[PDB]
Amino acid sequence: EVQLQESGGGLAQPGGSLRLTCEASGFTFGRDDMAWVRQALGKGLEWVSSISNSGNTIYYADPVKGRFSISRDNAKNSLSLQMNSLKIEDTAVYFCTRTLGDYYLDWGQGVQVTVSS
Amino acid sequence: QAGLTQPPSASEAAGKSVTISCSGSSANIGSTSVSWYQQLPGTAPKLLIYYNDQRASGVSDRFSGSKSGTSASLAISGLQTEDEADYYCAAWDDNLSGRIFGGGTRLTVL
Amino acid sequence: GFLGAAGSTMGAASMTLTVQARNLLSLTVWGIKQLQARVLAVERYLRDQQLLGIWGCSGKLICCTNVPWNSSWSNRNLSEIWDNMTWLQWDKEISNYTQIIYGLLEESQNQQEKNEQDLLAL
Amino acid sequence: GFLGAAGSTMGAASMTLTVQARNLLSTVWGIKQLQARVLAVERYLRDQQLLGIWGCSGKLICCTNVPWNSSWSNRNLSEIWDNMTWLQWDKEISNYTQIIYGLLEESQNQQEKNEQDLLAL
Amino acid sequence: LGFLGAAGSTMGAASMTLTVQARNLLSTVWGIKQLQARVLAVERYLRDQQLLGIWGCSGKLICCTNVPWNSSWSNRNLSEIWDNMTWLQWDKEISNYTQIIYGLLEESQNQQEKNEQDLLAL
Amino acid sequence: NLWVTVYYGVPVWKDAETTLFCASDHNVWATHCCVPTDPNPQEIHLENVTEEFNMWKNNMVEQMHTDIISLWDQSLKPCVKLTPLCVTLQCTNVTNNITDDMRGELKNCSFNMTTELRDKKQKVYSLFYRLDVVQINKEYRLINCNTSAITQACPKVSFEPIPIHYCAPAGFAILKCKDKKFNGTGPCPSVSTVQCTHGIKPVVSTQLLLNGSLAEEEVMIRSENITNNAKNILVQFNTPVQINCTRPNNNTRKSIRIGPGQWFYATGDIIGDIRQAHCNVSKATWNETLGKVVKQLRKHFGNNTIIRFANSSGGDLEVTTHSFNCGGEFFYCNTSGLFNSTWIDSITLPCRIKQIINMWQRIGQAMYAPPIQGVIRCVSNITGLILTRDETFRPGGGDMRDNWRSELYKYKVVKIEPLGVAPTRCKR
Amino acid sequence: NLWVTVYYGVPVWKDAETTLFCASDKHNVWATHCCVPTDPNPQEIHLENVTEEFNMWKNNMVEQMHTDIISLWDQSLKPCVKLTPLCVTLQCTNVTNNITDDMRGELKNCSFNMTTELRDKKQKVYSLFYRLDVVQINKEYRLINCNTSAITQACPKVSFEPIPIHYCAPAGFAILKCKDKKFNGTGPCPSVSTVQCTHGIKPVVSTQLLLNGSLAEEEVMIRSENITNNAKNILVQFNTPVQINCTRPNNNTRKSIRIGPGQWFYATGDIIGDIRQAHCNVSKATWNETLGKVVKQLRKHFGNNTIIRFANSSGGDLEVTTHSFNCGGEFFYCNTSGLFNSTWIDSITLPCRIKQIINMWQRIGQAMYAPPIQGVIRCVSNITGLILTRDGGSTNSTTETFRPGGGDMRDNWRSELYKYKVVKIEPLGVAPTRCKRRV
Amino acid sequence: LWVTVYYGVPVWKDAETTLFCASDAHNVWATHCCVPTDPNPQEIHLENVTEEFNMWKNNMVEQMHTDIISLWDQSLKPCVKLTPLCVTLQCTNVTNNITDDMRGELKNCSFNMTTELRDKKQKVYSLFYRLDVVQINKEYRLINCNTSAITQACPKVSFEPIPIHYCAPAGFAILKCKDKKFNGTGPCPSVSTVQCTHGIKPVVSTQLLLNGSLAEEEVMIRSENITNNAKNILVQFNTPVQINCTRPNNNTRKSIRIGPGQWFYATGDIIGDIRQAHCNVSKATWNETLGKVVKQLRKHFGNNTIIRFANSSGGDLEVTTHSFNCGGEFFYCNTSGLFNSTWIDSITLPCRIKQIINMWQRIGQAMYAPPIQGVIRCVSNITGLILTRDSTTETFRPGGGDMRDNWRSELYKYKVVKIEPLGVAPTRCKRRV
Ligand SMILES: *[C@@H]1O[C@H](CO)[C@@H](O[C@@H]2O[C@H](CO)[C@@H](O)[C@H](O)[C@H]2NC(C)=O)[C@H](O)[C@H]1NC(C)=O
Ligand SMILES: *[C@@H]1O[C@H](CO)[C@@H](O[C@@H]2O[C@H](CO)[C@@H](O)[C@H](O)[C@H]2NC(C)=O)[C@H](O)[C@H]1NC(C)=O
Ligand SMILES: *[C@@H]1O[C@H](CO)[C@@H](O[C@@H]2O[C@H](CO)[C@@H](O)[C@H](O)[C@H]2NC(C)=O)[C@H](O)[C@H]1NC(C)=O
Ligand SMILES: *[C@@H]1O[C@H](CO)[C@@H](O[C@@H]2O[C@H](CO)[C@@H](O)[C@H](O)[C@H]2NC(C)=O)[C@H](O)[C@H]1NC(C)=O
Ligand SMILES: *[C@@H]1O[C@H](CO)[C@@H](O)[C@H](O)[C@H]1NC(C)=O
Ligand SMILES: *[C@@H]1O[C@H](CO)[C@@H](O)[C@H](O)[C@H]1NC(C)=O
Ligand SMILES: *[C@@H]1O[C@H](CO)[C@@H](O)[C@H](O)[C@H]1NC(C)=O
Repeated sequence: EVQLQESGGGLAQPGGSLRLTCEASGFTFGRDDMAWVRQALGKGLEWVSSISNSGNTIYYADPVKGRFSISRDNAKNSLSLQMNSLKIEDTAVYFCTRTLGDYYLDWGQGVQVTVSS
Repeated sequence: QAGLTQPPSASEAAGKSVTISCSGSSANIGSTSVSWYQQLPGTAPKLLIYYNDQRASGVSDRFSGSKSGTSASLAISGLQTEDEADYYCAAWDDNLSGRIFGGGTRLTVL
Repeated sequence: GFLGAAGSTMGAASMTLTVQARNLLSLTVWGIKQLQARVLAVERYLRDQQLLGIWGCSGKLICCTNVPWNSSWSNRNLSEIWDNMTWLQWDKEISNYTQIIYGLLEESQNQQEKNEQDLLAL
Repeated sequence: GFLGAAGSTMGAASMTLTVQARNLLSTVWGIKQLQARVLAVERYLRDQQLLGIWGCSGKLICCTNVPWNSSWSNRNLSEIWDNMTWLQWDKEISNYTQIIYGLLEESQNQQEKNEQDLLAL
Repeated sequence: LGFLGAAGSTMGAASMTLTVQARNLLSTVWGIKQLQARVLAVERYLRDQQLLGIWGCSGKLICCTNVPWNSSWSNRNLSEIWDNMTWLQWDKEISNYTQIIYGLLEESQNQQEKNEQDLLAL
Repeated sequence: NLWVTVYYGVPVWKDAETTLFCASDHNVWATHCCVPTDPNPQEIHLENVTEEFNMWKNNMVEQMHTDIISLWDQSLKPCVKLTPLCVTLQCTNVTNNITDDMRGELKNCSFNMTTELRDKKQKVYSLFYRLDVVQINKEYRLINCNTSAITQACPKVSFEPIPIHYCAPAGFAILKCKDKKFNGTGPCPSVSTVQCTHGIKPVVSTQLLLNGSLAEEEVMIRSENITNNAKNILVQFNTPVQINCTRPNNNTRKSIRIGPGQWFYATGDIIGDIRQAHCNVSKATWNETLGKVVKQLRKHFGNNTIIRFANSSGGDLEVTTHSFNCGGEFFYCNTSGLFNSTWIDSITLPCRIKQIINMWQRIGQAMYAPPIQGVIRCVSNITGLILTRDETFRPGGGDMRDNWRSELYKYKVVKIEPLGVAPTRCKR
Repeated sequence: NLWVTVYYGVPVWKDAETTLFCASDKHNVWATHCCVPTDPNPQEIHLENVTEEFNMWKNNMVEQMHTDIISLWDQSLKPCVKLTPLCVTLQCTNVTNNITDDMRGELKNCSFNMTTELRDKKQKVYSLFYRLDVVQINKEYRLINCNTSAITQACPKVSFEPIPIHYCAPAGFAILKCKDKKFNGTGPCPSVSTVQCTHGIKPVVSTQLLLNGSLAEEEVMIRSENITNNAKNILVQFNTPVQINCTRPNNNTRKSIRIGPGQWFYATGDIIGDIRQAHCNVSKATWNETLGKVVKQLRKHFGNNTIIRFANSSGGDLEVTTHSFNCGGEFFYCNTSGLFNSTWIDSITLPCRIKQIINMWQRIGQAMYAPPIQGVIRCVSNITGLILTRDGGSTNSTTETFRPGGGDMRDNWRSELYKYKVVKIEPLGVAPTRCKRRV
Repeated sequence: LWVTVYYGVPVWKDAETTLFCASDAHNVWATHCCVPTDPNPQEIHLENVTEEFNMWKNNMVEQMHTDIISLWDQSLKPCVKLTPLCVTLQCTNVTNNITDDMRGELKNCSFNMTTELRDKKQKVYSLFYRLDVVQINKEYRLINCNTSAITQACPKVSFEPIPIHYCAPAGFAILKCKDKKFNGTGPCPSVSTVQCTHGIKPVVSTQLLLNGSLAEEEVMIRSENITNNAKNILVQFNTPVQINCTRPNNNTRKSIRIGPGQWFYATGDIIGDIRQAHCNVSKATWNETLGKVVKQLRKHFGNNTIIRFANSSGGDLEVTTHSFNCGGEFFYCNTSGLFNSTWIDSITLPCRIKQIINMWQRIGQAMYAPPIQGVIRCVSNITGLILTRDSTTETFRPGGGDMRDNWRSELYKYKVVKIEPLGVAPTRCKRRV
């Protein structure tokens, strides 16, 4: 039903890091895959990364390769993203979402991440 | 910059008929399905259409759509001022392994 | 006649035992059906011959042994056994005791051979 | 020396009868070989059954109580067991094989009945 | 006792089960395999019966012959052979003389038959 | 005291099931047997022997209906398979010289057949009977293209019935029932032992029984239960009824290569008039013969019971009509004119010809009967009927084994058990 | 003086080989073949004071079982439709309706022109195939076995489900059984018995883990032809089962296509619901305990202070590399590495792949096509042993590595037949006695 | 006197039974003849036994004939069917290195053949001998397209002759005639008993008899009738004539897939010179050998008779020419150079090669012999002749004509006899009951 994205983001200076986290309720977390979608203020949506339900298959979007790392617990019904070496360009609202093949299905909340002086 | 492209605006209608469309290439729309999302300012996107033309639960008959070639479209037969949103298309891309989105089309009912 | 004695009484029918005995033991997919028929005829013949050998009756049509008749198997007298009755009827009368009798005949022969061997030793 | 006695006279040839006795019983071809083997067995057994019927079971030389009929052959013994082979003899009395065998069968049936009666006294 | 129940019994003791072992003998791809198995059981049975016939042991489980024992085949004490030893052991010790013994038994029977024919003649 | 005496050669037997062998006097029946028989065969009457016979559970019947199928499969196995023939056909009706009764029954079909070389096609044509061809929607296909492969029967193989005899294997014997008017079940007071059965022709038919033996005295009626109306009633006549059948045309056979030494035999043109097939039953013989059947049926139904005859219920021709295989052609005869009477000159029965036959009740196999050159005439004896009851009787037919149990009802297979014991006065 | 006495019925025997016949207690192949009734009263005769020599590595009963199974298999496929009209150019795209991300690219949607009832007409049909069944030609694909073998469809009505079977001696022969608990497969066995038929054996085929066999009577047994020669396999028999739960968690549709005159092809149609990966559940704690027992016993031949490590297979074709498993009518190839990653001094959930065109017996000329099984498949089975190989040895490392090498189809049967030997009965013999024939 | 029954009596009846094959210590004969013979034959001489033999009515020949055909049909049973090749061929000639004798004999053909996929086609070419290809009217087809199926022989199966010993089943024995100068019929005063025959190579040839046994002392002539011209004459030499045969080319083979798992073996380009196949018969030896044959023929024709040898009358090559299968190739040889003499340095016989063979003179099937790579050289012994006959001059021709004459010539010494051990005779003995 909900993500209750945990607001693990916040303000960071360039070069620093933030860890975003996401919960799950009404959702058998261990069965479905998941992904992160980023939206810069005033811009459209873009894919950042994704992870399969087994935790074995992981993909990243070009602009965050190397710098970002995605993982899942599967016992605590939670998901997380570690964002290293943050840049000004990464300021956006990050959204936690549940997916199925070739579409996003359950979106919710969203966390503002700001990178600035 | 979006992998897929679409018009920035579709605010040219009232009177129950507007078409929103987008396009890509054979590496994306041509080889896989297309989905559409509705975003109201201030919130997370809602799923409208998935797998080219299936309605998401909770979505009314006001919405439809189709896919052909390397392009696709969203058909809206409502256009009540309730249907005011940024609409996006998305699809799985094979070279960039992920589910990506177009720029987004802003629709305001006249 | 091959089963000509079937309606004769048991005594009279014993006069012609060779008549029945001599008539025993007489490519695609049909070859298998025919080989099976021939192999079976041989196996049945040999099984009976082996059994007579075990009882010490090999080579005889009428084999007199030393196993006493247990009247509980049949309390008919000899007039009824050897006359006024046929072999088909008799086979039914003592059908239930066939294995008992065979076991006794086998036991007797083992004892007889041991006794003969011991006598040859003296 | 399986057929070594073929040129011997009948008397001499009868001294080693075990020589011949021991040589009996010694996917399209699956069937051909099974047929060959089954036949060897059936032929063996038919002769053994016949000897059993005549009361000759277990013997190579079986002396019976059926008299010789000079009609079949009136040849002298000195003319039979010597100066003649078994191949020649077989041809000479070939025509009487069936009758001799029938007579031997009847004699055994009578002999067994007589013994069954004596064993009861 | 059972089909091979006497295997661990000594040679003398095991002579009492000879019928137990004797009576259990002679008991489209697979058409051929089954027929071959059946034919083989029959051929093996008959070869043993033929030898008993030739030696003059037909119809008997225990056959005492008139061929003397040669100590060169075995010089074991008679009490060591009949007791305190099994048939499985004996069979290896006397293995090398099997063909010789069989040949002698055959020679003896041929002489015996001639002598009997001559006695019946007189 | 008495002692056991062992006897070998005791004349006793038990009921048994074994395999009997084929024996006889390029016909497949002669090929199957390959054992000359009837050498002045013996029969031994058994005085004072009563045996129980049951024709409805006679395993000799099951063997006969297993051997015949196997022989048919072996015979068709090496013949050309007409799979190149399952093509779209372009068909029109034959109109050159048609008697009206035949209008629409015979069709002229053109098609593209494979030539010796796989690179070329040829346009050929042949005639087919309507029953062999089904419309696709002038576009037609052969009736069995959607379910089975069609094998052409080899033109050199004859299936014409030759009497065959069944013979016992050693250790077995066949007992024959000589009790005239035996009803098929229960004790038979007069029996004899035989080496082989009499010759039986392996004739296959429906509704009417052809070329069998006749009853000894009266018409005999036999049934598994009689009272259960779901069962068949077999009627054995004591006199034959002669029936004369024909396919009164002049067919030309033509040979088409369909491959490398693979020949298809097609029906070509017709010389002379095209006429309907038919069978002639003497009117005055069908009467009286049927009257005798009625006289005997009444024994189980009542002297005041009206016995009506009526035709079959309908459905597939293989059950509905009389089935006759003669001269190499397959006839389906309406036979309604023979069963229309209430029982308080000649009869002509129209027949149709069918070339693609599902001969045994199987699904994936069918055969094509090549046409028979010229004209066919058949003479045969009706020796009995297969009736059902609902009193109203109908020529229900329905089961091929009933054509043989009607001959095998007199025979039983037994196993001889020569070893036995009895008490006596002697001691070893 | 002593004389020769002839005895017939002497209880002796020799080592021998002979064809054994099958017997057992539907459309099943084993049931049809082993038509001979089983023994309703399987009497066993203890042989007092009999010592016999057994050698499982030379036991021809396994060779017979192997040959007969292959023959039965071929006779079952012999009359089925040959899918040669199917070796065509396929036009394929990926299945994309409800693919979870671990399945992406595994299942393909292929269209082609196939013969209809009439040879004059073609129809456009489509079916789904697994990636392992199809190779690219250069969206132009062909079935993987088109250039080496004919493909024969297995008949959908024929069941290969293993049924216990018993091997029985022909007359004149007997089967001796070894009852010595902890027998190592070779040498003398001090306690034996005579039987007519073997116990039931299920004709199961597997490559790494041995499934549904018998259990060791007391302790884990380790048997090998050589033990010290690293070129040989090591068979391990557990004294307790490890339960394994396998599934192919999808909803398959079977569709029938006529490809000719009564010739039907069974194709895989659309999947209803999500498309998910096949997998096997092995209890984690149970696996850790039985593996520990194996190590305790392995040390008897390797050293009490020798490090024993388990590792996955070396790689190569899936037939050897993975755990091949036949269940529910589908063919599974399970990764297995999660079971062999430990050093000795909840659940595992192994992923599995599904393949439809199978070269089952190690032959080249013929391939079998498994028709899809409609619906969803669940399997529950016992792991009763392992086929391990050793990578080198402790010689100069004081460490040894064992891998789930597999490699011989016969190893799944000799593990049941090691207790049985076939002998020939030879009833005729002679001995001296104190008697003489009186002539 | 009284009847005495004897068992083990040494008496005989003529009989026809099935003999089994046994061999000495890929090949079809080797695979079939699984039973080894015992290295030691029995050879029991029978003193004072005379038997009648008849080589022309000897059913051992019929069995050998039937079994050979059967083995061939089983051997080709699992081999690929070459039906995709019965297509229109576009053919011209092989011209690159042709001597004048091969001109027009070897053709270069191309055609459109199937591939693994049934949707694709490939253009291939191969060479064929003229005898295998006929014109359709540059449009040609294989010679058997309108008559029979063509089965490719499997390239791994060998048909090379291996000596075969025929062995009687228990209850039967084979009597052998050891009488030198035995003519094939009538009484044989010197016989012996064996269980197995000597080895006979299952050689197939026509007109000349190759690799057989030799007569013990002199050339011998045997015939069923002699007088009736309808019958053949078999001549057995007491010395061999050596013949050296070759196919002096350098072939390559290429494998073409015709379908899944199915390969066709085509004849590729010839490397080096293209030459005609031929056989070399020593001239002096041949003339000396015929001189011996003529000397013996005269016994039945007269010392004032002219014995002329001539070539065959004509007909299909199977009867017209000499033939054999050696090195895996089928040769058809002219022979006229051997039979052209009135009878009051090498002989070269030209030959031809044919790949499509109707081996058993049947309609339904024919076989295709895949080409043999490299060059073939064969050396063999001519051990006899099959002659036919038809004033003062008689004419003899190498007529050949029957497959079975290659085997009866090796089986003339053997007869199969059934042993019947039971019989009776009178004596002075009575059973005492
Ligand atoms: C293997 O175990 C897993 C769980 O570890 C089973 O999958 C489902 O897991 C979710 C939790 O993520 C539970 O809510 C479901 O109830 C489980 N399914 C079932 C049917 O119980 C998986 O099914 C097991 N696989 C096998 C073959 O047993
Ligand atoms: C076609 O034949 C080849 C060779 O037998 C098969 O295997 C391929 O071999 C090449 C080397 O020649 C390797 O590079 C490929 O990786 C092999 N392919 C695979 C899948 O392993 C090939 O699979 C056959 N194709 C068909 C459809 O039968
Ligand atoms: C693919 O997955 C979607 C989402 O689970 C399926 O859509 C649901 O279908 C059920 C059954 O008809 C409805 O009750 C739900 O309301 C649908 N829900 C959504 C979008 O939330 C869809 O049917 C699946 N497709 C296939 C072929 O199985
Ligand atoms: C086609 O069949 C004919 C026989 O019907 C084969 O033989 C030819 O027959 C004609 C008859 O007029 C003769 O003139 C020719 O000389 C014969 N040909 C040969 C080579 O002898 C013919 O060969 C067959 N062709 C094919 C390809 O099978
Ligand atoms: C049958 O009964 C009669 C008396 O009616 C009797 O004489 C005869 O012996 C009996 N049996 C046979 C086989 O004839
Ligand atoms: C059709 O009938 C006419 C008139 O009798 C006849 O002349 C003609 O020959 C017939 N056609 C055929 C093919 O027989
Ligand atoms: C043809 O003959 C010439 C002779 O000079 C030779 O060089 C050439 O290689 C030959 N062709 C082939 C294919 O060998």
